[PDB]
Amino acid sequence: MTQAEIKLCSLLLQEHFGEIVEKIGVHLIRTGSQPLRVIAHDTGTSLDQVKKALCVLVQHNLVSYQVHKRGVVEYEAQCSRVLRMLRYPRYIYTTKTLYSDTGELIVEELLLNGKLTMSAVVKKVADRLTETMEDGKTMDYAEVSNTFVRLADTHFVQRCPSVDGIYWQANLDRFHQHFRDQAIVSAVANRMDQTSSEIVRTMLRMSEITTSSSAPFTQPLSSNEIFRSLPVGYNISKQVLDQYLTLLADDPLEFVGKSGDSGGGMYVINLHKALASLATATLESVVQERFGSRCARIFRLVLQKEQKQVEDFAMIPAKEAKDMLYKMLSENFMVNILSAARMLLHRCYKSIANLIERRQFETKENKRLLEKSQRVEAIIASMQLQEIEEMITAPERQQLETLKRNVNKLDASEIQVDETIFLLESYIECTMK
Repeated sequence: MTQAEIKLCSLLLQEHFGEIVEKIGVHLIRTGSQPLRVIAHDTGTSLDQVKKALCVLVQHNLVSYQVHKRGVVEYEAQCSRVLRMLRYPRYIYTTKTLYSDTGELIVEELLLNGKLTMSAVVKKVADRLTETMEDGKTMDYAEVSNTFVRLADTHFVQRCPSVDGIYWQANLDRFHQHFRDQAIVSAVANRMDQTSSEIVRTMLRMSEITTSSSAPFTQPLSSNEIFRSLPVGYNISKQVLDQYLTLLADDPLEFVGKSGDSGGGMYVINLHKALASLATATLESVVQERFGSRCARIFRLVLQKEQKQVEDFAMIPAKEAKDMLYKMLSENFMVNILSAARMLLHRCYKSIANLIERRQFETKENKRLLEKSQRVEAIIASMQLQEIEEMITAPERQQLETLKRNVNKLDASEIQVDETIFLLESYIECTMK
């Protein structure tokens, strides 16, 4: 489908929703759009267990339903939407960044609890922000409400589609468009300068409503329309802008291109070139992370430019060079951009699956101890307290903290591997022209 993708979907549906939901979800992912009775029959599950499983998956925006030909309700699940569960910590973080704890909680609630009306969200968030507050002061629902409206305006939050519209959901495409723009801007910043990245940031912002999250180029923009829409904080004159725009167009990176000229010169953002570059950068990262600085140096050289001309420009030992070329061809790096991006994506799905399995293994192996911890924590809630904590012995506390540290490392790795998955998927889907 791939099987890496199914295994990963299965693991996520199990960890969050358990046995039956995982069976039904993986069934729909594998077999496609079908009515309730076919699901029950094909999975050897009772209509009652199927009904509850579909309810949990619809609630959590993982299953959609549509009325077909003879008025029969069919259900569908898509593999990618299940895979985006790995991206939830990032979506929540990205929101915090743009709309503070108020925005962070709005998106956290929508993703974690699924479909909810605006009222449900405002009531949950305002109540959550009030508990974190020191005696009194209170959280004004009006401000939580304004944050919600700003999110909906900037499309980070949208009403679920009907066949209803009373429920809200996070718009993953919107986060995806933002992550793409952010990656490009950061790349322009660390290679060129602050003004260059700011111009590119302005250009991508004025492209938010005009270009799709997977297009290879932005809509052409004049220097005048870019100048008009520049941030107020920037005191850059139109002469300084045209100077930077031609400096951006005439760059080895090739992120900005003159499409017209025209008044006062038409400029596009080479989104595909920008992604190809980010992809090659992560590939280099993986080469150094696995085979070292030597192998990574010779890989970088293969990206620029036959061993007759290769070894003559390598500037490293001949016997050493031969060893490197084997490791990179066999492990599929040596360089074809897409092919190597596609295989690393595949390896990423295998990595995250191993990460989850290891965590599930660690928590299962310490189930009795974790239960002892939870029980001790719960007793502390009722209103000396030192003796109830002494239940968990010094060796036990060492094991729990070790487990917390291990899980936290595995969780952090999961987010890290998914940051790579985003870059690969983005490059791969952009390369569909």
